Formats: sequence, structure tokens, C-alpha cells
Amino acid sequence: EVQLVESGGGLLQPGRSLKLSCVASGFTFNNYWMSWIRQAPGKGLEWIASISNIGGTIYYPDSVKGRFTISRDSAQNTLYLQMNSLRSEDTATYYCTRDLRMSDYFDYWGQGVMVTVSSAETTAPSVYPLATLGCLVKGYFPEPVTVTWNSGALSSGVHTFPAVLQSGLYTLTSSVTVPSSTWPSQTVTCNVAHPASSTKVDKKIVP
Amino acid sequence: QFVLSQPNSVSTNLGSTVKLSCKRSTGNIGSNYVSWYQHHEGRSPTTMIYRDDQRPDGVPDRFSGSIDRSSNSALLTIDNVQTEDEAAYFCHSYSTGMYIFGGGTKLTVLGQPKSTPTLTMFPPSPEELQENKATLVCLISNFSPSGVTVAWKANGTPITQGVDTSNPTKEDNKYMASSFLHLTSDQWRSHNSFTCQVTHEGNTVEKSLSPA
Amino acid sequence: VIHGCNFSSNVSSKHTFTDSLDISLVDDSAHISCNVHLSEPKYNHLVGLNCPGDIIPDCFFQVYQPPSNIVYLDSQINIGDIEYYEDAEGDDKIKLFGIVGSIPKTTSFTCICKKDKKSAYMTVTIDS
Repeated sequence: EVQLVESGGGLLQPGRSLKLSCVASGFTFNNYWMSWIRQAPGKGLEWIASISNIGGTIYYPDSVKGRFTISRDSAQNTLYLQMNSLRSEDTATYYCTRDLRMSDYFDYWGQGVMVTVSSAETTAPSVYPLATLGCLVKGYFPEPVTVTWNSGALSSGVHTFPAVLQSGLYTLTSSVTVPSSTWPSQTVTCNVAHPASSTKVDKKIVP
Repeated sequence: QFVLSQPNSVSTNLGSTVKLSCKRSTGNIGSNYVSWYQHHEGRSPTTMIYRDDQRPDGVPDRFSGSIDRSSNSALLTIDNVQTEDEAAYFCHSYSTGMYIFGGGTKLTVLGQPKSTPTLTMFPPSPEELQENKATLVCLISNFSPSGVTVAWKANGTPITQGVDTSNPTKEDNKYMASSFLHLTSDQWRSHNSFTCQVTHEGNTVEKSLSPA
Repeated sequence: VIHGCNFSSNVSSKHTFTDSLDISLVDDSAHISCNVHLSEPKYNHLVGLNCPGDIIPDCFFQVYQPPSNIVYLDSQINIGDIEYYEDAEGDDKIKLFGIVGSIPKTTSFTCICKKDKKSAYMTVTIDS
């Protein structure tokens, strides 16, 4: 069947270049136009580059001309996208598409490669107590970071909220709803685990 | 060049007919081919309508493409909507050198009844105040659909600087979201009012916090 | 002079084709034909195409057989000294090929030019 396996992205500091690759299978490679589609978090689909059957026609919008360069290799049946001088506004998911020119639509879509551009540093989180009790994990990178109550004592009642970028750093909160006769009659502990820095922080909530 | 405008989100019940519009800025929409794509959260997009009305093999016959020249728009009609249709829908058109896409329409299928959010406020921690830093937490839960816009008010005035809000994700049975407000240690205790407003389905739910 | 077909509407151009048909004035979903026929013993001609939109396929290096499969010109015409040229005048795309010498067998090929929903293809036939 038709498959568009794409790879070659990840996390890197701004200014560095990156070349995405998309190997195509299941169809004659030098007989169909191909394109790259970008989707940023919350901005929707955005076309960035397009190449013809053997590179006879090249297309970019007036927003990334000169900075991006689409390429094609027949000996490897591969579609390449060289993104030089990566900026913070380039963090998005990229897909490679086989489109049909005579019908003006993308027939097949690729797998999807995430590209994240940030000057952020791999640093340990900061845990704070919130008095329903809460544990606030602020200023951490990278993901994931988990928050368990009493080292996994009770499963039902704990709700952990997703993270959000504040100043190029993730931040989340984990809450639990407790009855009246339990708190503050019982000691409550919060264990926050971050595997990247291998940091386990234990906190307590007392008013 | 032209711009394709699409509504942000539309809500329709199960087993009904929905029509998604796609208006063109400049030029007649009938002159260029229109395509419709379905993009699910965390997955690659799939082609739904390739020509103006033709659909490819694999798309159910309930999906249909049409062109309304009276309003210079493209309509995607879905009869007997199923739960699997909850995804984003994108309108595309090519015009000699540029592939213009639409804004995108988040289709939400109404299966569960309407629910209003429940807010949980959290003031800055004492250890953070010893650190001279203020972070206010606003937890929103038990709300459907995900159409929710949050805001923060300091003593009644809308404060925009230092607001970080995540997106609603599927937890429990309804959506769930969090919001955070940055504030200076001394600027927090200066004014004795900080409210977290949540606008969902017309209901503007509010909850306050005071340093007293 | 170019023994080809011109589908562009730009009145000012440094290229001069033997046949010009404005594609912007024809009906939608209609197809225009522009046949080219060469029948001389030895050729030293330049045959090309000026399309105001897109070209299918990447033409004159790979061509469309007279749905059908895409072949390559160097093997269809069977001569390894075919020269290729290109140019761009705004949105207009000019693709040309110069041919020198004889040809072992009469051959024919086709190239499509599409702008919006309008599409028109030109055919080239070289008799040995």
C-alpha cells in the first residue's frame, strides 16, 4: 500500500538547521507531486513547501522563501525538507503529502514529525503546596512529570491537570478532593517525580 | 491571493444533518477546486472530498461536498452524524503557486447533555511567597462541550499580562482544564480582589480570591 | 522562434512561439489541443511550451504518452544529445528542448498545461 514514513525532527535550540526526510512507498516516486504541510499548536494547517515530480517546479509561500528548501532524491525515493535558521515560531508537526496535481488535492498524508524549537534548558521542577488539596509543579523541563499522593495510596479521587508553557517551561497542578474527617486529621504527602533530572520531591500541605 | 474563512466550532446532535461553510475572500470559489480534509486529534489527516463534490473510496456516502455560488462558499454536508466525526475539518483550495487552507472547524458531536463548569481556586503558596513570587491557580472541571474561554480580573479590571491557560482534555466524563496567573509578590497583596472568570456556553462562571 | 505552444496572456515576452492560445478565455473543464508536427530530414529546431499555470508532468524531460503512463523523452526519442532549457516570467513557465540530428523512428508525445480548472494539452510528433 501507499506509505509516507517521515522522520528527522526533534528538539533543538533556535538558529540550528534541521533536515526532515520522508521515504515514500507503494507508488511510482517520480510520477507524483509532493508537498510539506505544517500544523502549529492552535494555528491550524499551513502549507510550507511543494516540489513537482522530478523538481521541475518548486513552490513556497512568501513567508518561508529562502529559509526553507524542499528537495527530492530518486535513488532513495525520498522527499527532503531543509529548514535552516529555526525560529521559535517553527515549532509544529510536519507531514509529507502525495498530492494529485490534476485534481488539486493531497491524496495521501504522512505519519507526522514533531519539531520543537526552544532555548529552554533541562532543569528540575519546583513543587509548591496549595491549600481539595493541590500540588503545583512550576518551572520544569522536559516532560513528563508525575504527581502521586501518598506514594500511590489512593487511586480514585486524584486528578492531574495538563501542563502549559508559561516562560518556555512547563507547569501543571495535581488536585485531590478529600472528605472532612480525613484532613487535616491525617498527614498528606505529595510525591513529584521527574525522570529527566531524576528528581523526586516530597512535599506536605498544612495550613 | 485569497483567504478561506471557516467558523471555529459548531455543535450538532447525533443523527442530524450538519453543513460546514467555507467562504472565499477574493475570486470566485467555483473557479478553483475545493478540497475537504478531516484531521483527528493526535493523528494524520485523511482526505474527505477531493474535487468540488467527489469523494474517494473509503469515505462513507453520508459525507457530501457542494458549492454554494449564491454566497461564494463551499458546503460540507454530513447526514446522520456519528460519534466518530468529532474532529477538525479543513477547507483547501489551490490557486497557481499557493495552496490556501481554511481556519478549521472543530466539530463537536452532542452525545452527553449540557454541563456547566465547577471552579476551584488556589492562592499562592506560602513557600512561593517566601520566594517573592505569586502564582494563582484556577482549576475547571465537569464541563461539556470543550468550548470554554477563560479570563482573569484584578479588582474588576481584565488583567491580560501573565495568563497561561491549557486546553480542555478528556478526564472523568467531561472536559477538564487549568489556568495560571503570574503576579509579583508585592503586586498581589496590593489589591484585594482576583477573580477567575470562565465563559462556557453563555454561562460566565466566576470565582474570587482575596489576600485577606 | 520556438515551434511550440503559448498559453500565457502576457503581451510582453522575450519568447516568440509559433502558436498561441489564451487559456484564460476558454470555458471551464474544456480542453484545447495544440498539435506540433516535425517532418524534415535533419532537425535543428527548438520546441517548447509557455504555460501560465502548472505543467503535467515535468514536461520535456518526462512526457505523457499519447490515465496514461509517464515516460522519459531521452528513451522515447532515442538520442542522448537533447538539450533542455527553462525560464519563468512571473507565474508563466517556459520549458523548451532543442533537438539536433535525426531520429530512428517516428514518435509522438503529449504535455498538459493546467490553470485553475482549465486544462489544455499539446502533442508533438516527430517523423523519422
